[PDB]
Amino acid sequence: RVKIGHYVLGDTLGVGTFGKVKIGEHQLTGHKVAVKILNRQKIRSLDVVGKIKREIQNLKLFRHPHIIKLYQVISTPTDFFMVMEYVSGGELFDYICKHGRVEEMEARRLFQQILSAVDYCHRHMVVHRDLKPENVLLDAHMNAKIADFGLSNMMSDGEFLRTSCGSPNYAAPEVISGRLYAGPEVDIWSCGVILYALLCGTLPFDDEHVPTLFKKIRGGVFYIPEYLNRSVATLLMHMLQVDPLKRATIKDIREHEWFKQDLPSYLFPEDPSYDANVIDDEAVKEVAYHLIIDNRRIMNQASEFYLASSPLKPHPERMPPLIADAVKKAKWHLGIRSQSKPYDIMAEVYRAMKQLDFEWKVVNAYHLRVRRKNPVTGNYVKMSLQLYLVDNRSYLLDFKSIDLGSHTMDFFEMCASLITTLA
Amino acid sequence: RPTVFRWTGGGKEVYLSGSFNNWSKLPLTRSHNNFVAILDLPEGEHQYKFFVDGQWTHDPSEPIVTSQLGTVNNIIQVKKTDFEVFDALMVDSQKCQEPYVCKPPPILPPHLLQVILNKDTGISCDPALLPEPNHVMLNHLYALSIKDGVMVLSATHRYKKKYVTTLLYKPI
Amino acid sequence: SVYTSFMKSHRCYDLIPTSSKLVVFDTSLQVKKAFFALVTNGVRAAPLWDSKKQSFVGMLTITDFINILHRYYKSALVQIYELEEHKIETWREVYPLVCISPNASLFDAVSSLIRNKIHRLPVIDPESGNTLYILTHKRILKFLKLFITEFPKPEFMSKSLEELQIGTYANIAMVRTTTPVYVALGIFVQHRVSALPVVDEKGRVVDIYSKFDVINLAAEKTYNNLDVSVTKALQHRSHYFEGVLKCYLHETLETIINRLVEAEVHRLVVVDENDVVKGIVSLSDILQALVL
Ligand SMILES: N#Cc1c(O)c2c(-c3ccc(-c4ccccc4O)cc3)csc2[nH]c1=O
Ligand SMILES: Nc1ncnc2c1ncn2[C@@H]1O[C@H](COP(=O)(O)O)[C@@H](O)[C@H]1O
Ligand SMILES: Nc1ncnc2c1ncn2[C@@H]1O[C@H](COP(=O)(O)O)[C@@H](O)[C@H]1O
Repeated sequence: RVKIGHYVLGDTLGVGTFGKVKIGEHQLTGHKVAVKILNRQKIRSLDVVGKIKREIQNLKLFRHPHIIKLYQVISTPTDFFMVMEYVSGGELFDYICKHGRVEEMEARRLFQQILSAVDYCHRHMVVHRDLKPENVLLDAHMNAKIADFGLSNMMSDGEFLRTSCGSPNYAAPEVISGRLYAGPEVDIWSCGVILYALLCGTLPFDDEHVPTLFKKIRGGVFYIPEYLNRSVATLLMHMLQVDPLKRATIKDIREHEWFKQDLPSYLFPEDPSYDANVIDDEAVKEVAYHLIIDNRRIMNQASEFYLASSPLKPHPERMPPLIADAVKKAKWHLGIRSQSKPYDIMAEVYRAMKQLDFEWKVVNAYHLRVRRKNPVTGNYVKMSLQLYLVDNRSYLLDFKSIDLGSHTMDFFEMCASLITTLA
Repeated sequence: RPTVFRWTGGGKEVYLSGSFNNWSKLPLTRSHNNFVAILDLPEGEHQYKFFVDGQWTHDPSEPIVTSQLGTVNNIIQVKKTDFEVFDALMVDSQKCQEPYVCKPPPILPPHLLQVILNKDTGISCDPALLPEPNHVMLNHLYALSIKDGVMVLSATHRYKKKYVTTLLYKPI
Repeated sequence: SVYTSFMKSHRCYDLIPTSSKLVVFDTSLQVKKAFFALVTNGVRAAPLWDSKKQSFVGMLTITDFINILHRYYKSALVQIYELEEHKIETWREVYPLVCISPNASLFDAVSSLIRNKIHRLPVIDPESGNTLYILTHKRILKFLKLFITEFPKPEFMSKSLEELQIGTYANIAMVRTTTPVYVALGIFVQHRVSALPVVDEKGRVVDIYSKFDVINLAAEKTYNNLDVSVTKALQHRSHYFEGVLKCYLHETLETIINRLVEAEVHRLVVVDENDVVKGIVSLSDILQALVL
């Protein structure tokens, strides 16, 4: 008879992307919990030992009404027990199957809660890359419950993601192509199809042949039924845009007319009922609570004092255009370019570091982590080099900074010395 | 201080005997293919062994020991650092420079092409103001075409919860 | 009263905009290029970085551009060799860094602005050594404006300007409508004032010539002919945006502060019953009165 900390284990609810989740009932009371079980032997061979640590440190700090809460994590000499919140409504995928489609009155509500949960994750630099109606759980009151992170990852400043994970469907065009992506724009794409599957009942990109399926996704062409109104139609085409730069963001969706209707004001950070119903980020820093919170809302609602606008009265300090020798404004470009062989470029930057005395380690055939010691301050100035591919017969060398004088200036002076001594 | 004894082999019924049971046989509960039993064991080394369908058998993967008489049983070492999550991950991460090179390509991500210094801000706000930069364009160097011997560099860094795009006019 | 205890609470960090642009010059940069760079980047002033000693040494502002012009200007027939040849490092020889931590109070900011008689203060993070933002008077007063309805209103805000005696009302530096720019630039150097109200023969203010209107000589590259009148230099904006701006001695302080933050200018011209001058209430005058 299996007991793990007052909880008795029962039937398996299912096996996730990592680990087996099974229901647990309190021995004395009957309180139901879901216990995800992680084998310690699986973890070391996958080298995900550091990735489980990250997911645990983040899931225990999460607190959203539409995300499965983690109550505690029990450690055993052979396995880890992640006891968490239990819901009885089952998968959303099974709810879309029970009914034909979902009424837009209810489909809107479920979509809002889900995107709320997504937003919360992106604000904590966590991107859940396995968003699907199989991972959206339901409770007794038909509320959304995002779960099964596993394929989730953190977002660092100036760092892209590489891993092509998720279902064949629901996956962004740049994921199935194995390209580099930012993070958030992928979760919006999986939410687009989730919105489609919620309303239509079927999938926008579906084919028995997997190569032909990827062809449809990259093509980004899907059938829009006529029982979908003009309003919600525009939103879907915006969320499922192929080019990630044209694709909608969470702020874009939140301003959409179909989304703003019947929207509860407790779901989003700058909504009227948020500053009084949700404990924010001033909890860790601290009449004192209300005073600090009030200070932020004043600074927040002054969007023209902290953030620039986009194309009234001209600002007094606005500069006139510099006259001829008006001149055409110069354009800024990324790093430096070349059209020679990739091997020639790396062979050229290698001899370039000899003349400047750079110490460096090789992480990849196109990723160098260089380092120079500042002769004046004594500090070490290091940066990141990465050769990319542009168009067809074009290349680009990228420069990235790594954390008595000034670090920003040190990064600039080190780049300039390398750029000058490089053809 | 729990401890998980799982039997992965086949069988209609599996027992567990060890020093804890005084080598008596403890009935294991069955799932689909797993025979498991969680006990409360102190810190140290404990000798255990399974009994499946009639024959004394041990788990091949688990470390063994010989009691100077041919008897071979499994050995589990219940450490004190097995009951703390991070202290167990530390022992699982600890158990898991300046080169000259040697040299024995990814497509450019379209996000780094959104130059922040090339977009207008509308003649309504302070000239020093800029739009909020993407988190992935941070720390990346942007430059201009050199004109009359002066090189101009720029990058967007982050301090606390703010963003400063610094430009450096530097003659060469 | 409660205004002083306010600025002792808020750090300088609360003034820094979420995203901003910070031009920086190397000391070895040719000074002429540095002045053009200020025009192209839309920035009013830039921190100076001495590459040799690896530390910020000061600021380059439009005042420096006025100093260079006034010091070396023979005529419109001969070019200004030094302005074309000098470097930032070399000019600083012919003519200490004042900064502040972002974690320092907003009260220390206003204090450091007055004690050092400067208009722009470089906010430098002591942790990373990097420069973050350039603090000004317009930035500070506009910040307090966001909280004049949060922090209770003291008694003096309802008082007239004549009662509070705020600003300068003696020996007001002015220029004529036909006053050459060089002569105007000389007034900027001698009396060290931010702006010079322009007056006609009748004695009324027709226009105002600030220090900001001088870089327009570097923008249009008309800096080699300083013999032209001050009106000719204000012709580029004479057709649009104006303007004028002024106040009275009977107007309340609150009405005046509201007038400054709205027009986003540094000063008002205190006129009489007509358009003739009577005094100048500056932003440095108001901030000084809400600290002492
Ligand atoms: N997949 C998987 C998996 C487990 O089931 C367990 C188990 C386990 C085995 C069986 C049971 C069980 C036993 C009787 C009835 C129901 C059960 O879920 C509970 C937990 C303990 S550690 C572990 N590690 C795993 O990777
Ligand atoms: N045109 C002017 N003539 C005389 N004094 C002035 C003038 N403009 C400003 N002031 C005074 O100079 C001091 C600093 O002002 P500002 O240079 O505008 O910060 C204050 O005492 C002002 O009242
Ligand atoms: N009282 C005023 N009336 C009209 N224009 C002004 C006034 N004060 C400043 N300006 C203008 O505001 C711009 C910035 O000057 P400053 O306020 O000195 O930074 C310049 O174009 C000035 O001519």
